[PDB]
Amino acid sequence: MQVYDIPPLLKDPSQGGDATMDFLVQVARKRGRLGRGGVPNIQAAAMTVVTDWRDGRIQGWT
Amino acid sequence: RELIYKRGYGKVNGQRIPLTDNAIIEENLGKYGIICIEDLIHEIFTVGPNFKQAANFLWPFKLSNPNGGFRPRKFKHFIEGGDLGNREEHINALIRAMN
Amino acid sequence: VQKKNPLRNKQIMLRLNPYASTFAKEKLGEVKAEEGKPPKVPASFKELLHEA
Amino acid sequence: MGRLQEYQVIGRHLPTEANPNPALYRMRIFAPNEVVAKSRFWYFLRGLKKVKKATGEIVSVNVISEKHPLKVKNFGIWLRYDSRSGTHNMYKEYRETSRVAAVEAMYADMAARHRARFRSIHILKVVELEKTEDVKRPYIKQLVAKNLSFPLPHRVPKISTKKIFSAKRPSTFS
Amino acid sequence: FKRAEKYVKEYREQEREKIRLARIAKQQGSFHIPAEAKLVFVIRIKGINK
Amino acid sequence: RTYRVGDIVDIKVNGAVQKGMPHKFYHGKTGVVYNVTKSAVGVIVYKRVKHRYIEKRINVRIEHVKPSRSREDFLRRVKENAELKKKAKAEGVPVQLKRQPAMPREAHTVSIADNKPVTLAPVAYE
RNA sequence: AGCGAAUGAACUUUAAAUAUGUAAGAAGCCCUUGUUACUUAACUGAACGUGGGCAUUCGAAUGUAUCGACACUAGUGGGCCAUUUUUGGUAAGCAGAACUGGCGAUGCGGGAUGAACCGAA
Repeated sequence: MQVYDIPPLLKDPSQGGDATMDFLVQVARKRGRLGRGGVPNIQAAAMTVVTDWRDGRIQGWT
Repeated sequence: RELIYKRGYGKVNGQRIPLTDNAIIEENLGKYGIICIEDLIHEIFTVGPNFKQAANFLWPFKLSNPNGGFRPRKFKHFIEGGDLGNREEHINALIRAMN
Repeated sequence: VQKKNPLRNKQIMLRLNPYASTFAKEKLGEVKAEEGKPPKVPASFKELLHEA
Repeated sequence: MGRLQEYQVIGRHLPTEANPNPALYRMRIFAPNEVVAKSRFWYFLRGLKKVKKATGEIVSVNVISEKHPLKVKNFGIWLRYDSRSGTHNMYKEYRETSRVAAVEAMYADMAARHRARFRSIHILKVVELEKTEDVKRPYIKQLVAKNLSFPLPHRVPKISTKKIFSAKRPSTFS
Repeated sequence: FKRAEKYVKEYREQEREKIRLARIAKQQGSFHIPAEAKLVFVIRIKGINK
Repeated sequence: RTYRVGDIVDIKVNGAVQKGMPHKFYHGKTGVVYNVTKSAVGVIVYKRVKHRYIEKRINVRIEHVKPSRSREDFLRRVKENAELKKKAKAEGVPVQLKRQPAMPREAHTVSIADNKPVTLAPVAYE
């Protein structure tokens, strides 16, 4: 949340299924991965989130 | 804030409908992440990536004449003692008088 | 049927902005400055200030 | 013009890769608010040097207040005013408690006495005569003179303008 | 609620962060130039004749 | 110079040759060549009449025409984002392709050291 | 601005303001390969076919009370004044172009009054 702003999104029904689509949309708007009609490119931001995780921009362990 | 709360109106299918509820923001600007009326305040003030869509959704503000009037010589420059032109932070005194 | 000013009635204000209750409750419009003794203006700034 | 203030305006040419760290000019400007103080800064600067608003920037604007607005000072203003013939120099003197009160009385004087407008008057230098016997005008020297004391003959009473009629005739000795 | 709680925070920090930098540069021996304004409200106050 | 039927040209109208010169309204304009002759050329030039526009077919000599390089920007720009789009897709890093219209200046500081400001009078005397 | 850069409006590293022509993708680009009735020493050019990428930033901003093609149907085809630019002339008036604006089909507030002024439909 602190790395990529991440304002409080709606978890909707269940958990995780819709939160990932919400967290990608906010990342697309903040980083700049919008569309032609202003829509958030979910594939671009999730790739950009995947680009950050492989590069080490996100921290975690097991 | 007082321009949107008091004289804020939208463009829903070409019609001027006032922002009386948060719901009509989401049905027209919720595809850009703007779902509340504080979101529209934040997008207009701190100019964000969806300013193109927020400003055109906003109907032009039909303001009143200023309370107390203009300066005596209205159609001169603000630097020359009048009202026309750029006044920077002094637009707020004009907003408070008109709105 | 009737346009309602959020600045006049606070029920429509609480309808639009739920944070308006905690804004008044915690007095966010009366936040004070952070503590700390303010250091004096530099003397170099003063002689610049009244040069001519 | 109204409640005039005195501003310190710092400006410079826009920095360039060929000319980094430019000359950083400064002027003292008597203006009613900030937006004309910035406008009068770029008006004079484009007259002297090549720098203009599009190719320059404003570094700082700071108001300057009087050291002691409660003491009475004699001020000498050198000014250059444009008439229908040409440019002329004057040295005028006024007795105030502040520098903005000096130029406020100056603009009223030049408008009343020489029909001069704001865009024709160039305030060259405003100085405070720190010691007396440097006052050189006869009207101000008249006020500086020793144990000064005058009466107030023919003081009209302040009768309210909506009191149309009065019973007793007014007196002019107070 | 949480988003407007977050929004009103930055309105306070941005005012304080612009204030503190003008204070610091003054003390360090420099001048701070604020960013030119990115938002302008335009009011038409004269009729379209000639 | 070689001029093809159907290219963009600029009309300058040099004063050295009095033959085949057009009016001063077609001096310093830009049009399209539609007919080429032995010594003159035919240029279609848009002209403004009140509210509408009219296309006028006038004859200009070779000595007064000159090719325009308005195609030079469009051909350069079309290639330029194409190689970057090939590069950005190869790298898998998103890249801005449009051109942004000159944002306002940001905030910074200016040190007064070695740059003490000089006070100027309203008029220069020295 | 400089000529502590060169050279000398006709000087230029740079560069105004200000109006004013032309372009700003998918109906688009490039080149490869073939033909032609055109052209050239020659796919050197033009045309017809071939290939590619990007359709979830398709290549500046702002606005968009839809746009285009075809067919059919009425009324119109006068000018007067002013600003700016500009050509000529007089002792001074003045005459002619180009743009824009107003009035012409327009009510209201003001300038005591008013075709040409100011505000505002």
